[PDB]
Amino acid sequence: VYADSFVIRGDEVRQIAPGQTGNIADYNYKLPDDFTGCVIAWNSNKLDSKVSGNYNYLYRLFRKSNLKPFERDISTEIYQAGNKPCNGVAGFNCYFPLRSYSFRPTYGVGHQPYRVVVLSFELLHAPATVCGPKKSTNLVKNKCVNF
Amino acid sequence: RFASVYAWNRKRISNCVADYSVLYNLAPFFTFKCYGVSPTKLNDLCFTNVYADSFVIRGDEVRQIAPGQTGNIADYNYKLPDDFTGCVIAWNSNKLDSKVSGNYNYLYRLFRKSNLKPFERDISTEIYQAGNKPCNGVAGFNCYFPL
Amino acid sequence: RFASVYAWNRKRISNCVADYSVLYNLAPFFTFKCYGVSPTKLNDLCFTNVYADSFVIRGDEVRQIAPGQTGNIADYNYKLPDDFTGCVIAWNSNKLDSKVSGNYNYLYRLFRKSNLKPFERDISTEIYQAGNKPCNGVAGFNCYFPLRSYSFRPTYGVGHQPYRVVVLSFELLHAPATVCGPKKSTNLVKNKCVNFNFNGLKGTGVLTESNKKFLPFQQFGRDIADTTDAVRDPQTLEILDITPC
Amino acid sequence: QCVNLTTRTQLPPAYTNSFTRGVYYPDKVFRSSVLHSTQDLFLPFFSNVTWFHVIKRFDNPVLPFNDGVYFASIEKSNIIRGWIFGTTLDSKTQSLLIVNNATNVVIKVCEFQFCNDPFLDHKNNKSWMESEFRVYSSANNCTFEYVSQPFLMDLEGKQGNFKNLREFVFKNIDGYFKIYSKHTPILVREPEDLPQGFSALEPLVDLPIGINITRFQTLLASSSGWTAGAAAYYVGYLQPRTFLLKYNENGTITDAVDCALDPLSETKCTLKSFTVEKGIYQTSNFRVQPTESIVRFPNITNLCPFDEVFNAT
Amino acid sequence: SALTQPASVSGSPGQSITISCTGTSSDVGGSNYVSWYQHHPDRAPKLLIYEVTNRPSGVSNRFSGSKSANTASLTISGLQAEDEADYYCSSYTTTSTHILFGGGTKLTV
Amino acid sequence: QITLKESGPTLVKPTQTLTLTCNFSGFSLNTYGVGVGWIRQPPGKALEWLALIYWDGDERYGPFFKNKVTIAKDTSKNQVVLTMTNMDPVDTATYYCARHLIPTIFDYWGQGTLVTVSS
Ligand SMILES: *[C@@H]1O[C@H](CO)[C@@H](O[C@@H]2O[C@H](CO)[C@@H](O)[C@H](O)[C@H]2NC(C)=O)[C@H](O)[C@H]1NC(C)=O
Ligand SMILES: *[C@@H]1O[C@H](CO)[C@@H](O)[C@H](O)[C@H]1NC(C)=O
Ligand SMILES: *[C@@H]1O[C@H](CO)[C@@H](O)[C@H](O)[C@H]1NC(C)=O
Ligand SMILES: *[C@@H]1O[C@H](CO)[C@@H](O)[C@H](O)[C@H]1NC(C)=O
Repeated sequence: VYADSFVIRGDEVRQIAPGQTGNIADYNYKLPDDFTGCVIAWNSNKLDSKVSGNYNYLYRLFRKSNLKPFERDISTEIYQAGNKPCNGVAGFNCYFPLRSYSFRPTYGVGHQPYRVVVLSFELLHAPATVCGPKKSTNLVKNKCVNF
Repeated sequence: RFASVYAWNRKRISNCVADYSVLYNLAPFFTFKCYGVSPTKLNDLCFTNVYADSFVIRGDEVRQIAPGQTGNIADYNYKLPDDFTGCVIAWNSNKLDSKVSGNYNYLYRLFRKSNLKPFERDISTEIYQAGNKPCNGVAGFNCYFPL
Repeated sequence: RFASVYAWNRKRISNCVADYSVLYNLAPFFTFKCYGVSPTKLNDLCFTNVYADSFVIRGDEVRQIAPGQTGNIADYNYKLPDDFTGCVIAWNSNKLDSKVSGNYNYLYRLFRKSNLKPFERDISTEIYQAGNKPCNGVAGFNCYFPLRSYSFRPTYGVGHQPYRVVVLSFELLHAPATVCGPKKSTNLVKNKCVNFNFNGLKGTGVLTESNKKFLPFQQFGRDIADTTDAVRDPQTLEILDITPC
Repeated sequence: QCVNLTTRTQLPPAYTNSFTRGVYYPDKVFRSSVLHSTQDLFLPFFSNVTWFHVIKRFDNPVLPFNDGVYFASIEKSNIIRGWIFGTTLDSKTQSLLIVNNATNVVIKVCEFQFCNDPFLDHKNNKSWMESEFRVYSSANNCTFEYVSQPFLMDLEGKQGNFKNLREFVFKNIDGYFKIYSKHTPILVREPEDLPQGFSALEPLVDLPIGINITRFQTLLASSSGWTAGAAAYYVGYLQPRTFLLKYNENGTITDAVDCALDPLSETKCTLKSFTVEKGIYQTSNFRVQPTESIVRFPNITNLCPFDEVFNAT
Repeated sequence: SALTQPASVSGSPGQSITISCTGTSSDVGGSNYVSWYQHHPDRAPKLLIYEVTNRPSGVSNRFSGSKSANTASLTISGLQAEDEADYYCSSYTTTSTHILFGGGTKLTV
Repeated sequence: QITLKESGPTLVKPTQTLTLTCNFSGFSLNTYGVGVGWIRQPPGKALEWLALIYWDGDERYGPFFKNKVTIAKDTSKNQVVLTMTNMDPVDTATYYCARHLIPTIFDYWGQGTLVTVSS
């Protein structure tokens, strides 16, 4: 079992569920259609947000195509929107691939940051490692039993 | 302005290109479920006639809007057919409609001779009587104001 | 005569069919707004019991009955929880409760050490120590009588009128139902195939008479095909045998 | 108020085989001349019903209850007046009390603090009276009470020639306590053994108790050295069973057959008949059950590091 | 600034008395974060309200608060000699992180 | 437990600049989520917020005194330093240094120091 963690705005938590589309479900975090395990999300406004705002959080806006499910790597190279070749600094038809957040305590709901953890795993095909709590008993043999 | 429940306004849409992404932008659309079509596939379909109806109700009676449920608002004021196609959208508007002094321009019906089929109006405000005594003129015993 | 706000009484009503139409239809009831239920669906709702609370309070303190409301009446005199299920009815009571020169039989508590949980009743009127010094004996410094009588007379202005407030409370289907709504009967049929519902069962077979006798408990009948072929007439207690047209 | 009678002449319990008792009307439905198969809570035939006799001799102790009971009273002079039921009967758990002594039928569910030997008779007079009427000394917190019309009863202290036999069934469907009743007069059979009779039994009442109940006692009616009248009472138990019933043209039960008692009864039930022809008949499946159960999982403790993942700063 | 507060309030010991801090709804915003501090002379003020009708550890149950449409009301029950002090309102604002409330002194006799 | 202590000159010439220090003792300021700010109250009037600094080196100053004040922190000695410039007789005030949190705006205040302007 492995867990994934990040901070996303509460207005887009619905995009986490499989089968959704949007800015973050296409360029940041795509979840496969067949999914086991589940996700836990809750509001984190007392800790993450700042009175003057928080700007250290980034999110991708522009990508050449929708990314395959479960992509983690990121490249900060310059993006060109129009057909004009673009190098050095951005500008006309050249947009920076990422953008920041802004979190104020004065913001209403749907804008305060949220902390999200995602769980996923496969079911009983290989020798299991993570197991639940239950007592182990003796191994009886050659008798009608319920194993 | 949004009209009362018994005076729902019917609107005509024809010969234009519809994008439903702009609908999704607003945050408080937390009640968005559709029956005949999947909500995420509205961007690649064509229709022949579209209708929009708007009004305001209590918070606890929004669940009553869905077809099938029996109650006051769904049997006396406005209801949908069992084979309805389309869906509803609702969001909070206490910042706009609710008033500290009280906004008292929203009414609705409690008494009627019988329930009514979906998709027509009822404007007449003649008082409703329950007793056998013929109640004329103004409100009396066993004859109250429908509004 | 009603009980005091700090010493109110609660009565249990159950094992009966309540006609909520006449209570709703009686004119001088003002407050009628139900939160956990519909104000007209009381004729088709069944509950294990109905809890009634009756007491007399001031008109200026009626709006504090709602959950989460805090006030002198709503913190020391009478309380409701944050998950109230039911509704209340309030009306003016200056016509009857008040006397010609003012009825002072209605009182309320003023001073208490702390705040008690909803639906707790106390009768002691011992003086509360406002200051840190303990006091004993009779009224003195830092402690006085924690009760003051209401001043309710007809010559008083708007808002001074005593108001009689009643509370309807009930649990939602966690025990055998005792209180249910009323039903009405219309029309009758004999020996004919028509659409009708009897005691929650639809039927279109002709009811007839035969040598069979239903025992005082027997109420229904079926046939080889496991379909309805005999019921008790709700209107009169005669024997019936059912078969379609 | 109570008296410590003590000196318990506790004889070993009597046991009798129940031939055809335990049949009633399971449904409020009319059926005419149809063989109908049903499954319910029933009393199997030839089961060991527990019989106590009171005569000096006094045998009416508390007995364990389990999932509905069948009570039979064989009397001629109205000795048995009621029943005790419950789980602990010691002023902490609500308990069933039924009495029909003099005026009406009374049923309560309350946590009584019964004495060692509560009783109604143990009276000097031969005709006797309800001595120590209030067998319960307290009622802590209970609101389960009712009183209703009386039942057929007798008078005076008479011994022998028991001409009355009252058979009741008390069943508990998920707390719902249903009482069904029947009575047979003119019993000429000796009280030593259960008679050879089949009789339908009729439904009376339901009540919402919904309480822990696992043991019970009878109630019947100076204590030191008193010879009482003969009082024979049988109690039997019920469990899930399937039966077949034969309705007549009138609509009354005339006979019943068990389906899971004997192979002959099994093949009678499986053919929806009461008689069979010579030959071979296929019947129910044959299977065994496990002797116990076993579980196995990796033997490690190594508590998972969940907390720091969620509590990460 | 654009925020105000009445300075003086008077009452009687043993009873309940209230004061309020008022401003403009737009500056404070939809989210309130109403807070109230007390200050007797000769040492630093401390916090008695941090959230809507909320009081931290080291409680004094006589304290109470309530947030109206554009005001925050502080109510005191069972007055004693410790009321003769200045009580400051403090709420988050939008254009700046300012409170700038004069504070409320209390009178009793 | 945390004590907030203010240190600096009390009498300042208007042409001269002012420096002030707050030697907080009892929390590590580096903890994620805690800030510290400065509040002044001139005699005869209300208080006045000056500025505040965050744990991760994020600084917020007053809307009017951005150039006038500068803030810095030293978690090794657990101190914070504030610099004020071209002060005025109206600017004379009692100064406080205070812990700052998001749910509870300001919780614990230092005792403060008086500041007056003269020759
Ligand atoms: C109702 O109460 C009785 C009385 O305790 C419960 O009987 C217990 O059953 C468990 C089952 O394993 C035994 O271990 C206990 O010894 C029994 N109690 C006594 C006093 O012997 C019964 O289980 C309860 N039933 C419910 C549904 O709560
Ligand atoms: C009978 O004696 C016992 C002593 O074992 C006592 O506990 C009990 O209370 C006595 N009965 C009565 C009715 O007092
Ligand atoms: C049943 O009763 C008979 C006598 O009536 C006895 O011999 C037998 O042992 C009893 N068996 C059980 C299981 O109670
Ligand atoms: C019953 O009789 C016995 C002896 O005959 C006597 O001791 C006892 O008091 C009597 N009790 C009553 C209630 O008459």
